[PDB]
Amino acid sequence: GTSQWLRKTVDSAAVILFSKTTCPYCKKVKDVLAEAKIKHATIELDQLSNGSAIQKCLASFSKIETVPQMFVRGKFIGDSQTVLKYYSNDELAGIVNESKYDYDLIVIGGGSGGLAAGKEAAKYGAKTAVLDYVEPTPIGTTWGLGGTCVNVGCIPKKLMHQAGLLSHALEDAEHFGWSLDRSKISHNWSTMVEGVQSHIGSLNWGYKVALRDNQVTYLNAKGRLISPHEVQITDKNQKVSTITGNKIILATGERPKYPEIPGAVEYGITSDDLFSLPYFPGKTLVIGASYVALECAGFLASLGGDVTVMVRSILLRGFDQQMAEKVGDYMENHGVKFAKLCVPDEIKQLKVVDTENNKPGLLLVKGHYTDGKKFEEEFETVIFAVGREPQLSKVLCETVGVKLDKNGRVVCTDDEQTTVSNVYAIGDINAGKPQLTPVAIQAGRYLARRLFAGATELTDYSNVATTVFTPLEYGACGLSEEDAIEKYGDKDIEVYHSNFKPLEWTVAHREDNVCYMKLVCRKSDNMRVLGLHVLGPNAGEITQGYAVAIKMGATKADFDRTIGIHPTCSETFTTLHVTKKSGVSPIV
Amino acid sequence: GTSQWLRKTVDSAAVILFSKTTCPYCKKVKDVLAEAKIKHATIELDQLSNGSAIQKCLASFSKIETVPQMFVRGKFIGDSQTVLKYYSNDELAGIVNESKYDYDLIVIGGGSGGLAAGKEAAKYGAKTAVLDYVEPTPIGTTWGLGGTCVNVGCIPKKLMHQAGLLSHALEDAEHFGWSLDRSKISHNWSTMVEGVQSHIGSLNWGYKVALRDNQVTYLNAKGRLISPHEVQITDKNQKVSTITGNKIILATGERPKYPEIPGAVEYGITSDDLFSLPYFPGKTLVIGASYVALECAGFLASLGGDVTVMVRSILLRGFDQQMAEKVGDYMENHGVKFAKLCVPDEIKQLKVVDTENNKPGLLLVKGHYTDGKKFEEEFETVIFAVGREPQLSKVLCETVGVKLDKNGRVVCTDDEQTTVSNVYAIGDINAGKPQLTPVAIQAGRYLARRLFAGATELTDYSNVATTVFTPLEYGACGLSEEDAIEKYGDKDIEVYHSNFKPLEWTVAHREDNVCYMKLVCRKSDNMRVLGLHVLGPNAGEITQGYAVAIKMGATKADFDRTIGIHPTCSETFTTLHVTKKSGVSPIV
Ligand SMILES: Cc1cc2nc3c(=O)[nH]c(=O)nc-3n(C[C@H](O)[C@H](O)[C@H](O)COP(=O)(O)OP(=O)(O)OC[C@H]3O[C@@H](n4cnc5c(N)ncnc54)[C@H](O)[C@@H]3O)c2cc1C
Ligand SMILES: Cc1cc2nc3c(=O)[nH]c(=O)nc-3n(C[C@H](O)[C@H](O)[C@H](O)COP(=O)(O)OP(=O)(O)OC[C@H]3O[C@@H](n4cnc5c(N)ncnc54)[C@H](O)[C@@H]3O)c2cc1C
Ligand SMILES: COC(=O)[C@@H]1C[C@H](O)CN1C(=O)c1ccco1
Ligand SMILES: COC(=O)[C@@H]1C[C@H](O)CN1C(=O)c1ccco1
Ligand SMILES: COC(=O)[C@@H]1C[C@H](O)CN1C(=O)c1ccco1
Ligand SMILES: COC(=O)[C@@H]1C[C@H](O)CN1C(=O)c1ccco1
Repeated sequence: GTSQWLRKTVDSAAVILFSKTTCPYCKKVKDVLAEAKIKHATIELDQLSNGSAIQKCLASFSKIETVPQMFVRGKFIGDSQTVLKYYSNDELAGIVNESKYDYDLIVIGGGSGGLAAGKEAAKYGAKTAVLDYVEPTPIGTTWGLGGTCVNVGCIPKKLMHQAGLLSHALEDAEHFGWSLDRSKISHNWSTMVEGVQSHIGSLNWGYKVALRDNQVTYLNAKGRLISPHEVQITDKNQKVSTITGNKIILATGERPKYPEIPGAVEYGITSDDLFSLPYFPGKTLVIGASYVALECAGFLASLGGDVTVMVRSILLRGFDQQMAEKVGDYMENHGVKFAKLCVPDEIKQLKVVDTENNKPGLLLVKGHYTDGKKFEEEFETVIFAVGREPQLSKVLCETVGVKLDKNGRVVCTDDEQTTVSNVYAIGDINAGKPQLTPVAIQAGRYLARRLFAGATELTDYSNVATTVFTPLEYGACGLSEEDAIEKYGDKDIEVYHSNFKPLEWTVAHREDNVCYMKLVCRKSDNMRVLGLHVLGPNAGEITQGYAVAIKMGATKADFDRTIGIHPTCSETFTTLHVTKKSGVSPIV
Repeated sequence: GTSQWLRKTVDSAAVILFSKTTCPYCKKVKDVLAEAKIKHATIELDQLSNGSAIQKCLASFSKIETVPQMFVRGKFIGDSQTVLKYYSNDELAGIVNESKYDYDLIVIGGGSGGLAAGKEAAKYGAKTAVLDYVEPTPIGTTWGLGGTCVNVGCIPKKLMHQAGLLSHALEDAEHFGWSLDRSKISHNWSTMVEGVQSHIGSLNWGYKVALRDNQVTYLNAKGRLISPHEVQITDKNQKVSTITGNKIILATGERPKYPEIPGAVEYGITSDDLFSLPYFPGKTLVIGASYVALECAGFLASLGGDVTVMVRSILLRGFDQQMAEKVGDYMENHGVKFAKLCVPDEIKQLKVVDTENNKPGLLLVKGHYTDGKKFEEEFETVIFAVGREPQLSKVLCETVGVKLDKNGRVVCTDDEQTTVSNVYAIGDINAGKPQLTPVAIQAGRYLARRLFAGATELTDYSNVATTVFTPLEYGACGLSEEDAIEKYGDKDIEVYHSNFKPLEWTVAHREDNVCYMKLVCRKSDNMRVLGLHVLGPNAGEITQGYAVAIKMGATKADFDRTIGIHPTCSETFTTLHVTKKSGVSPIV
């Protein structure tokens, strides 16, 4: 296995030095490389229990067994005397830039995964290009470098969530002694958007600076893989050319779907458009029931909007459904209207958007309930959140040989390799993986280290924690209660649960028994915690630390022996005792 | 060991039933006991791997080996036929109330620990009395049932902390688009206090109801242990009497100290007085540098006060000192003044408190710096936070034989037993233990279960997490960096660290590099996490979940393989990489 690792490491590393921390000759080569601004990976054999065997195996490539040994793109370059010879004769720079391809790495897609992968690879001396292009929305919206999260996802949506949370802070401040009168305060949508977009602009610029400072080539051009090593690019002037690369990472993400009904594309919008919208949406219908749909409906209501959500079947399909219903009940008691068991049939235009007075238009929405009854109502804005999909037929010629699944996503091995050996895929287009920004970043960083620095660590996709930033937030890690019961049987599942009330809500006169948490446990495995669920303020901060314990195999007993921090919401996890089987009430 | 456990369980349980879940005779005895309102512990032998051996050992007390077997205060009462005989002849109630003492348990002290212990014991049939008396402060302040945390500690202090946090929420709301003008809003101290005190009143009442519903005798009287089983009580009319109890739990807590200088007791106040103060303190000097001192100074500043803290040597002695300095720097940049290396010599009265106009008085404070230079300044309120101490000479006759340490706290074994075999001590008076409310509650609950239900689990006092609720909060679990280095040597310690900026602070234009976190790790033990530290918003919610992982022995690798939740502050722990040895900057 050592010999098989060494061959794979030597073949794919761009520039790599085998060394020992105690060798003055290695130190001498390091200095020359640093002085010449030659970036490289380094493996210190004296810090690996496998080092003696590795030192012996190197002779299979170089015919020597000593350190240092420097390699460039699979070719042994020399020991100390030889590297310094190339330096002194001004031959070293041409040797380390010698390649069959233009780039060691081409990343198609400049988002969460692709930027992480490209920056990490360049750190070990891989000559890297990152391609990013943003196809405009139907109404023309576009944005800068960074991907979906930075521009039209996690970042603007949580900032708008905070704007909505501040409405309750203003209400609570009177009870805590502050002299303001909440009923005389209003919200200005365009002032919010200007502040959100200025932060996003600082992120766009930060990414371009980071790529420049890592010597990464940034091309604002649409990429198409036409053979295993050839990428056809089209720039902003429609000029077409081809570049070559040794390794390819596909990281192109997804975009919103529209339903196939009249008026949807013409007159509706999606989350792509919402976060830079120049006018307040007004009376708004959200079609869909995903976390995107409920998060946007939630902050629109808190900012004073008249908001309706149209639900085809259930809320948050794929999440614990007891928690999903508690999430929606809270929203429905705090202003959000729901049209349940309902789908749309067409959108008709009554008024065109007023681009000069900065005002929305007006629409008539016609639909029907599952029993056949009719839906008909007017709205100023209609937002579709009915899922997201990739469009890899635009990215990937089918003759290259990259296998896709029934949904159009890329079938990968557990090290992100596609069915073409030099081509990898990360992020939302990787079939079967959780579609989250921290997953894409970890996958891209770890992959770059395996390709160019001889690392072995894989990304672990199991028990990845999540948080839904609805007006009352919902954090989770592990299995839903119904999934656990399906897998192991009701008799082997124990559920501990409790309501709770944040101390902050007492003087503010908020609700007694709305926040809720539970632990879903396996009796026959020492009461292993299979899933953790919490509905309450700051739910993502609450949940995150427990993700480490669950990764380590925490049991109910581990939660019991750990002491709480008081006063907090999170401490309620350390003293749970009421079981669902007992029938005892969970109320405070 | 089984035989030794069984004897200890039988001797101390008040009412206990040995049973099996599948026995209809046991079910029949259970029903009779439930119908007669006889509370008891129950041990189901079929759910213990030790059950066959226990069944054999019971015959050493009862001369029978079958189930059910019912015991009262160490005496075997009968099997099925015999218990039903006593029931039918109306003899059972007198048998189960037969005792050498008035009470199975007397708890001296009605606070966090004592209330928890008393309620848990009563659940297993122990006849329990809880004694609570609140000696008034020098100026006359007193309060109701619940102890220091409920009335003059964690609960009011965090509610006042929230009042102060809402001042920055009001400032931030303008940047997020809300139409308020922060500079025209003021705070009303007395309106805040009225709301805080109404919540506290609901807790006082909740505890009296809970004791009544658990059949616990509540005596509002001062207790004194005069022999191992005799408690002398003095009531509100100065009437003196004696009650007896089998087991005794001491849970009397501590009170604030005053420095031995002229004017301190006469003219200053402490945290005991602050949380119900009828007037705003005005220009305020806080003498001390504990977490109590900095927490009170912090919210007083955020509520508009002119506040000075006088520091004898260092801030937060006993906590990580890099974190302590970051905590104080933030307070000093946000309005709190510090007089460093300074102690007071006297307090002189210039104006008496105006009880009718609802106004503070005025004082002249004279002190000196450690180099000899003089301090002299006028303040309206002077608050001493220079530590807390017990006064067990008032609680405990020295002839009883309970050993105290040099600081006046009770020397206990690892099951909370004192040097007198039937007397135990929990909470802040237990020598050497962390002085926190969740520790006192766990100790009291677990102890009651060992005494009266045959449990074996001990309280684990190691690696208990904490949070200091200063204006920017500080959470910690495990060793400080300097303690880790002292124990293991600098060469064996690695520290990963990073600054961070909450997403909420970006649009609000708050500081870039003030929030900070670090992990203190042991190289020679697989990079075990010895301590975790975080300075930022919601630090107690952040820290709590990680306490479970640290209890389980988490390593740096466990933090690395766990994926973050985005966008959160807590996720920064999952991607730490900059080491202190590297010298690389931790800034964003
Ligand atoms: C509204 C919303 C809210 C979300 N909130 C969260 C949240 O709170 N937390 C969380 O963890 N995740 C959240 N997500 C998910 C997160 O945004 C994604 O998981 C993440 O952005 C996926 O990263 P990626 O690298 O796979 O792709 P992306 O970030 O989508 O980047 C792909 C990039 O490649 C570009 N591209 C596409 N085709 C080509 C081509 N042919 N040539 C060149 N460039 C191309 C795209 O235009 C895009 O810029 C949210 C998503 C949405 C829609
Ligand atoms: C300002 C402040 C803030 C704090 N904040 C926190 C925080 O955020 N988190 C945290 O975990 N901890 C906090 N603490 C600590 C916490 O309050 C204590 O650890 C906890 O209250 C100790 O519980 P106890 O049962 O040991 O005693 P106590 O809660 O002090 O209860 C003892 C009771 O017994 C009574 N008593 C005394 N003598 C007698 C007698 N002879 N007869 C009858 N009754 C008697 C006392 O009057 C009192 O009512 C704080 C403390 C202070 C002072
Ligand atoms: C997951 O949610 C549900 O399952 C509930 C019951 C129903 O079947 C679907 N549903 C809702 O539409 C809803 C709206 C507000 C609260 O719940
Ligand atoms: C547990 O975290 C996940 O992301 C899970 C993992 C699994 O693959 C299905 N899944 C999701 O559908 C999801 C949640 C939010 C966006 O997608
Ligand atoms: C623990 O704190 C310290 O150690 C610093 C340095 C000094 O020795 C003590 N000290 C402070 O008084 C202080 C005030 C505001 C920030 O720090
Ligand atoms: C780690 O948590 C603790 O409480 C530690 C444990 C240790 O006994 C010393 N100690 C304290 O002095 C302390 C902190 C807050 C109040 O007291």
